[PDB]
Amino acid sequence: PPLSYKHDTKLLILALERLKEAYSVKSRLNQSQREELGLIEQAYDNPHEALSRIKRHLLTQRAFKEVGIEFMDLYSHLVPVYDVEPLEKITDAYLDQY
Amino acid sequence: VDPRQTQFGRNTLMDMRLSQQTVVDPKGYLTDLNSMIPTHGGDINDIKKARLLL
Amino acid sequence: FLGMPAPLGYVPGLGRGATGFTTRSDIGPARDA
Amino acid sequence: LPTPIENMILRYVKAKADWWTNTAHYNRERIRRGATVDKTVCKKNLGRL
Amino acid sequence: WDRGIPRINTLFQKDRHTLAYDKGWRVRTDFKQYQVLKQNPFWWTHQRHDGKLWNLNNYRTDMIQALGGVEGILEHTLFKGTYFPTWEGLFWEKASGFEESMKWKKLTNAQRSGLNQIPNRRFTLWWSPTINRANVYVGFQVQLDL
Amino acid sequence: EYLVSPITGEKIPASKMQEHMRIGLLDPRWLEQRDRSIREKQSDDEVYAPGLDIESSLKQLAERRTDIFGVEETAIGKKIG
Amino acid sequence: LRRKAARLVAAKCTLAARVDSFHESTEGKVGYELKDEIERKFDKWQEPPPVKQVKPLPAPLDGQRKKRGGRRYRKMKERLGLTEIRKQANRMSFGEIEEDAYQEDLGFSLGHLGKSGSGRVRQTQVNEATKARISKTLQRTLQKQS
Amino acid sequence: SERQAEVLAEFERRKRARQINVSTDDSEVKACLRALGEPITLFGEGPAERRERLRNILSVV
Amino acid sequence: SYMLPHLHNGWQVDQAILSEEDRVVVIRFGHDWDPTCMKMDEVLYSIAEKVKNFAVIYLVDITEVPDFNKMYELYDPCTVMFFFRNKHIMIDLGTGNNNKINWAMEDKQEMVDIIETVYRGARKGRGLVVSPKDYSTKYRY
Amino acid sequence: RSLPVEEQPKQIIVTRKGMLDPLEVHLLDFPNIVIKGSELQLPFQACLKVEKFGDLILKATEPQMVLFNLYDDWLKTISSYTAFSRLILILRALHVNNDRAKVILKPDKTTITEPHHIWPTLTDEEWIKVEVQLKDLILADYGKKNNVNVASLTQSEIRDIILGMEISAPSQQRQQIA
Amino acid sequence: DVNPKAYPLADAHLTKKLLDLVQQSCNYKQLRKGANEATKTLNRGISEFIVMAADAEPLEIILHLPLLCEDKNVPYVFVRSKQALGRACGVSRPVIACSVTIKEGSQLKQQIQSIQQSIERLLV
Amino acid sequence: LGVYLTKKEQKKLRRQTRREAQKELQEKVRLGLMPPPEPKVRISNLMRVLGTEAVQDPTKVEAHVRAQMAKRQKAHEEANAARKL
Amino acid sequence: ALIGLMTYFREAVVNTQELLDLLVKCENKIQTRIKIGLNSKMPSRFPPV
RNA sequence: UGGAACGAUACAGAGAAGAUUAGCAUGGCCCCUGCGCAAGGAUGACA
RNA sequence: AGCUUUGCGCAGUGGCAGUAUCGUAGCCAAUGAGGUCUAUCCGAGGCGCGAUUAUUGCUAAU
RNA sequence: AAGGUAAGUAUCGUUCCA
Repeated sequence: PPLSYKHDTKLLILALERLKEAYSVKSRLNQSQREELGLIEQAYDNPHEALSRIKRHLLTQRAFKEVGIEFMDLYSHLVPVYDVEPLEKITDAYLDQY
Repeated sequence: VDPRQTQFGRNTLMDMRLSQQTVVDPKGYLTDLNSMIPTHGGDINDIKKARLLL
Repeated sequence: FLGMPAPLGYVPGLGRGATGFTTRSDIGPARDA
Repeated sequence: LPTPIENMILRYVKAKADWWTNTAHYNRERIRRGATVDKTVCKKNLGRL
Repeated sequence: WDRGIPRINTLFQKDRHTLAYDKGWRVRTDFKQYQVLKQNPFWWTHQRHDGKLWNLNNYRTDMIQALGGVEGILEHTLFKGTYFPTWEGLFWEKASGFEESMKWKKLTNAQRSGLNQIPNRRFTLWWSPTINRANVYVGFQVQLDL
Repeated sequence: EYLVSPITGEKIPASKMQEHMRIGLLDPRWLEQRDRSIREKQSDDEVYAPGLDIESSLKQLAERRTDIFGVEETAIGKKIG
Repeated sequence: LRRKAARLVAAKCTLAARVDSFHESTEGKVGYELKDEIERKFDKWQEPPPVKQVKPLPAPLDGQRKKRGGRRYRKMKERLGLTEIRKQANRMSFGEIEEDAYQEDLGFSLGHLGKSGSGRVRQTQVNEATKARISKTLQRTLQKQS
Repeated sequence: SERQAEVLAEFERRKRARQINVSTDDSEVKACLRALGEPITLFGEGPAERRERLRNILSVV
Repeated sequence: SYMLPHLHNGWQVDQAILSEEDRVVVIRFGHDWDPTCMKMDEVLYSIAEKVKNFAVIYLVDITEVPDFNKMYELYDPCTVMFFFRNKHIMIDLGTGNNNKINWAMEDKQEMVDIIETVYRGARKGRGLVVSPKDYSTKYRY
Repeated sequence: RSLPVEEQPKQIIVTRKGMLDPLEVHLLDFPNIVIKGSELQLPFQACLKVEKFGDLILKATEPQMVLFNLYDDWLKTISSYTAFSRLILILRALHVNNDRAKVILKPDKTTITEPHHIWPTLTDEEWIKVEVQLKDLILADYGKKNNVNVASLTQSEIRDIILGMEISAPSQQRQQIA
Repeated sequence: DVNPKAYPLADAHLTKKLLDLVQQSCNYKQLRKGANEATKTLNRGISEFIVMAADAEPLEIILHLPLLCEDKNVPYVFVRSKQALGRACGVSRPVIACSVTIKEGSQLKQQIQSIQQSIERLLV
Repeated sequence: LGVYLTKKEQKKLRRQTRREAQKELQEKVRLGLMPPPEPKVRISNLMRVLGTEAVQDPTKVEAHVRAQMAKRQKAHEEANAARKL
Repeated sequence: ALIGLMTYFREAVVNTQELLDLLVKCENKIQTRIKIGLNSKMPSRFPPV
């Protein structure tokens, strides 16, 4: 993803909207949830700095924080649910969209 | 819809008031331009009342 | 207090003015009084 | 810890772990087969699994 | 209108431009199960990209028609006890101010467990003339003390 | 060797000035939390039984549950059989 | 602990190296002292955690307690106050079927928010006090990471 | 209706004693205590409250 | 089970009810060797420290103390009775019996829930409190 | 639409509830402008009863809009938050009655009032005295109308009277909740 | 005194000026505390002068600093107590070596030059 | 000679001095040697604090709050004058 | 949950009789849960209204 | 006369969930200003 | 004589944040605390525990 | 057969029982 990309913000907008879909239906928020929403809305407020951070993460970041795990039980098998660091979720989502 | 797009890809007002020892400060009556189709729209809730007003 | 023998003249229960209950007729023994 | 106390505690842990594994798998079998189980039973069984 | 698997109403959608740059959306919707705890019944589609593929306005119309209409349902309710002149011009307060304020306060789980069931009491009252009946709940009756 | 205390302006031994600065600025409200929780635990009453009571209760439980303890198995509530 | 141990062992290694460069303590007194310090730090790091008391749950609260009020309380009341868009969503009309919005999860109706039943003629403007905000320490992490 | 109050004396002695130099050395603490005659410590009287007692005692003399 | 304090004779349990004013006395009547009583005498273990502020737990063996069997109906294998300031606090469950919890449960949160509800309703000065959960079923499905 | 964007009002209060409805349509293009109704019977209908105010409109052959300034020079020496309070007290008093209000407003025989400003030119302490007099006049009128001694009216209901709050008890028999 | 292996060891007259300069460089963010950071500054060639303490019992842990200064032609001087040097540097812990670096247009240039001159005439 | 304690204990000692002064002042006020501190009020707080009492006599209330402001500023200015070299 | 599959499985539901029986059973379970939530003793009748 | 058990009317009955909400100042960060302390820089001056 | 730099004090005005402040006769720490980018480089506090209405007081109602 | 006891404060009657 180049520094000057025509669709650069469009992919960021889609990634932020997707990350916010998990909270689109919500009435009460935990601390980590509040911080996540803060991160998406800040990245919406300052798209250029957020995308520069994303490019730096994609170019020079190789050490990541531990990602939590739990399981949702379908009573037949167990589906693993992974929780990822809130800031890295934005970078991962933008990368996925691109 | 944009004809190049396929399945896979406001309240105007004639009046206008000019700003500026005498307490009386009368202002001129100015008539304005016309309003074209605006990109901003749909900032209305409870249509069944606003339509009745208009 | 804990770790003390019971008084000789103490009524084992109801001494605190407790009131028993009869949820049903079957449960418990006969009143016999 | 003394080695006899440690040996006994290891044996306790091994026995309770064997029972834990067997009970978790049996409860999972009950749930998948469609048997009638409690909500807290499901929560504890999911934790064990 | 409301026809075609990518519903025609999607063409007029506000974000139609940005959804043009949304590719592989169905795949990530399918994999959403591994990121969010609660399973999505509509994993196979996405309401933005092809619209909702079902309509319930006719279903609710026919349910109201079969249940007896506004008066045929309100006869079962406590509506006539409230004595509103007509059923128009009314709204439901889904949350009392006191309990919605309590929702955010520092509450021990005991109070919260007994607070989430407040909507279950106004429901019981609103259908009391039907639930509290002799035909149903057969058995003896007891009157309130006062 | 003598130094000057930055807080009191009095001659002090050079060897102590480190812990002198550590302790002469001892925060006054710290003293209560040092002397408050300890009093709470001093006046606190225990919740579980004394160890001898656990031992006695364990003996009494072993008296009944012969399906686990003892060598002569009997009923769940029976003393011996 | 290896990295934390690597730093300490390399520090004591250079402490012994500077001694050995000028050929002092050839019998290893400073080397033994440094090894003793390293081992003391090591078995202090590997020491098991101490006794931690399990504090009991707080007792249920009494009737009332006096509280302070000012700019902080005003901002708390602003953050947790019923925004007009929030309070308009709680009202849910009466006898007005609406198309089930948000296909993926029904039972999420906005009520009078954007409803032709009642409400203001103008759209309910969004508030700014309820805007999502990041923590101070997290913003500090953002500053350092950049 | 009389004053009958020396509590203001208690506040003034507290505020004077709070501005009284006390050595941070237990040795000095006990040396000064032996100079005046106070015991080294009371049953369960640690060092911080030893210094505090020293301060409270030299508040008078 | 064995960890919680035990009462040996009739006087001790009455004193334990009387020797407290600012908490709730939760007495587990029954037999600590019972499979039922041992099921919940470990739940009462796992929360004894947590509810120290507003609850104290004593255990009683009805065979050792055969003085309250007739008056309080001690014939179910396990019984739980709550006392406040020398007053038996009735609690309304989903079950017909509203004076005791005559079954051993499994979740350590619900018992603290019930104890805290009892304390809350006893500070007001009630005699019958209402449990949050309904025990007219087992929610199994 | 005439005023520049920084001078555009962010909040419009309205005295009469009927006016709440039309503004929202004529403010349909300004969603950020909050239009708030007033329960306060706020005395501005009496603002037109000032001699320098009515005279202009009682004789005018054609409609036009003119600007005024109800704060003559007070903001030179007093904050606006109390300038508005002084204005509202004066207007409540004038609504009560015009003549005695004028007599109070001219404590000095000179009472200099040039056409540059509107209200009489007095400095701070005469403003103190005239405001006290107007407060006494308003409470006296309220006491005469409602047959209650002024002293019994505590400061809260004094503020209610000044702003336009007064309540009655027509549903007095609906006390069965007690 | 305590350590014969003290070549530039200064007395209790210019030690006060040295500690004043250390504190001023602390206020200006113009020093690197610690033997390792002093050595790094000497290696980088930006160190102007380094001050160590003669209380570190294995003095040869810091006796490479005067040799490094001799290599780089950097003034170096000792003090009589590590605790005073550490506390003057702006940290509570005893420091046995600190360095003073460069700054463009520094307000401390005159005083640092004076300190360099004073030390350089004390070697003999 | 003396030693120069670091900025951490600078802040700590300043906090000790200020907390000491605050607690001494509060204890004296609880005794009653001085009146309880009247709430410091500004123009922005004029209607928040005294507004209900400020409606009756607005000019008197603004005169009082400006007098309080002038007293605070005068205390500051003459404190500087007393501390002037 | 019902429309999650019913709009997904549309025509197949007609031919899967066991699915229809399961749907009706689960709807009756929901109704029974609500009725038990109202009162412990299940009613003899209970209106669909 | 003791208490228990017991049968009556009489009284209350919201068996509702709630540490309720206003103001200021401290405390945290930052900026500005005055004043002092410790110092320290550049510079003005012909006769 | 002023100008001016920096630290520390006293106050004043104003802005901003209450998921954070505070304690450390607990421990370790420039003889290196702590290390994700960039590591022959970086390089100051960290940990554990306690207080808490996520600093603490009055006044004010109920 | 159940899962359907509101908890209380009063005088009055009775009866066993100490």
